[PDB]
Amino acid sequence: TSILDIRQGPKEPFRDYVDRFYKTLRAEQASQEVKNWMTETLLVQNANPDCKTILKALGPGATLEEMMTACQGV
Amino acid sequence: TSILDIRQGPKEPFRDYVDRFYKTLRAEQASQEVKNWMTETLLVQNANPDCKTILKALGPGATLEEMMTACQGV
Amino acid sequence: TSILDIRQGPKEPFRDYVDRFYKTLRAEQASQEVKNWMTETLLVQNANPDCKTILKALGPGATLEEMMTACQGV
Amino acid sequence: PIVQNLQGQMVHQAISPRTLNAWVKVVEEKAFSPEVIPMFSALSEGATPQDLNTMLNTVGGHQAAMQMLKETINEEAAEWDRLHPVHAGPIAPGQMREPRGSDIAGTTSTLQEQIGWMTHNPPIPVGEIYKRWIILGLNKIVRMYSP
Amino acid sequence: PIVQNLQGQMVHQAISPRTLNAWVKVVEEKAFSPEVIPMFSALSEGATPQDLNTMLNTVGGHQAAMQMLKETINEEAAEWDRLHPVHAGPIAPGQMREPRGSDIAGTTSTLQEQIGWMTHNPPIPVGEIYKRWIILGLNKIVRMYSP
Amino acid sequence: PIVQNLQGQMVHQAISPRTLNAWVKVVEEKAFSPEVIPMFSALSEGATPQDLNTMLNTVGGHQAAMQMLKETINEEAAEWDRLHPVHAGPIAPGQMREPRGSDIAGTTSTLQEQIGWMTHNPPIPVGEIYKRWIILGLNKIVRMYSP
Repeated sequence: TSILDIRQGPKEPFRDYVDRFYKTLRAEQASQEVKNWMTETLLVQNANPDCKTILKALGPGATLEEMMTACQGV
Repeated sequence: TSILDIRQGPKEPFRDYVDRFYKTLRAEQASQEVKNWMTETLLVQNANPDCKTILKALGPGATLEEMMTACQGV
Repeated sequence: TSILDIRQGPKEPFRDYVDRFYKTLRAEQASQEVKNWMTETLLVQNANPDCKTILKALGPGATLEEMMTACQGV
Repeated sequence: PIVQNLQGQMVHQAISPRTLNAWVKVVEEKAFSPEVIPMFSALSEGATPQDLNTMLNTVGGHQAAMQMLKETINEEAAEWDRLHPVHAGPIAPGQMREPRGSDIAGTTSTLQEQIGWMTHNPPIPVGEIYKRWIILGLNKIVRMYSP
Repeated sequence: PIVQNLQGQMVHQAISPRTLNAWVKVVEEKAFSPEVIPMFSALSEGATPQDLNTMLNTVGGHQAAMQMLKETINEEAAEWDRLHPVHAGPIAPGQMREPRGSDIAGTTSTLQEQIGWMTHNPPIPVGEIYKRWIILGLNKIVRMYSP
Repeated sequence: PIVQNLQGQMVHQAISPRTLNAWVKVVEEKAFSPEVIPMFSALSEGATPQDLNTMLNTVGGHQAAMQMLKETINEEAAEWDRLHPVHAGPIAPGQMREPRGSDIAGTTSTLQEQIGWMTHNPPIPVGEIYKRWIILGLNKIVRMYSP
């Protein structure tokens, strides 16, 4: 399965999705800079509308514990 | 079972067939040159029409990762 | 069970019978020459008519891989 | 493998059965998963080419992958021979011969020869060259066997 | 087997029960499968003829194959005797006797004799000669037992 | 058992629990099957009479066979005493006593006595004499317990 095919379900907790992401990211062998680009970009983009909304409110500069606690009720 | 009796099913993934081939090839003890001849020849010949068609389009010079990714949807 | 009581069924593969024979032969403690005599003699004698027929066509001088491949379809 | 003895020299010692079986069990359980590569790397510590063919030859199953790896090992070996040409003139009596791709793959070399190269001064890391080919070929497999 | 001791000499040590049992378990699980041959080869490292008959005699089941192997071992042994004739005149007091097919098969030789031949200088590899016969006979079996 | 120590002497060491348990497990699984005899033979390498009674006494089940064996061991022992008469006159201060059937069976001898006989020069193989009686009695059992 390709990294672009990794997406969050409509009922799937973000948490279970983030695990899937760094597992597939774990099978990507690209430069770190590209993998940083993938992190800030693709993760949020394939996140579900309800959490996506939430993550837009965190702004930039956000870290994984704060994202992970931010989308917990969703 | 003989190597000539190894053939791909009409619904069987190529992949499962290629595994069967190098297992039976693993029980053949012939010179390497003969076993090379068997590789390029018999594998494609007993491959199913849908994949067979696919493999004809790869042309010669093809390697196993490219054959294996080529017949994946079939 | 005695070695004379070892016989091939009417539907039993020879192979399964030959296994039984060298297991029981494995519990006989007689001189090697006697055990050679038992091998060429008793094995064929208690073999079923269909395979027995087959084994008669191999003639003498025959070895176990050739007997075992000879009575395979029977 | 080639290990250091108490006396302070490098000597060959055989690999252990529950090490062997641990290699088997990893492959049984985690197949093509990435954790196989660090795992391999740890269990290949101080290992010979000969021991590395032993580990590859003792696999059961996944024969399409095993063939892809073989063919990668030979390609990487062909590439070793290409990049490193044979050296000028006859081999010196005082010296031992330079390896080829097939000596690195363990095929054309004997154990005592594999111990000569590694234990000698300077030492040559023919394990680590095969190890990269194995890891490289492991990447090929992992990338393919991703679904 | 005959192993090297800490002191730096080759001495005999017995084979281990969980080694024995690992040999048993391989045969139980993988029967005639090809992985049995590298497996055998690893577990036969430094092994005597005597230990090799022990391993063959401790099999249960697959008696048709066990008989085919025996008969291959004797054929290969008959062939050893044919190819290598006995040597000229009486045996020297200063020397030890050349092996026959049956000494290689372990049958006519004693352990101390098997240790004499292997530990002595030059050493003779009577294990490796039996090993090829076993591997050859293993090919015969594998080829037959293919379906 | 009596094993060789690093220093280069023969000393007694105890047999291991997973060796003991492996003896138990063989008997559990393969009962009277012939593979039991090579198996026994390997696990009895360097063993004392005392250790051999330990192995026989630790059996559970198959008590008809265990009694038949006992009675074979005593018959073979009675036969030892018959064939080898006691020697002329009193025992020398400088020497140690010749064994009887019951010393071979371990019954009338102590461990230190069993170590005296085996470690002394010439050594006497009281293990191997009991071993044949065990193997002989094993044949009796195997032949009977064939169906």
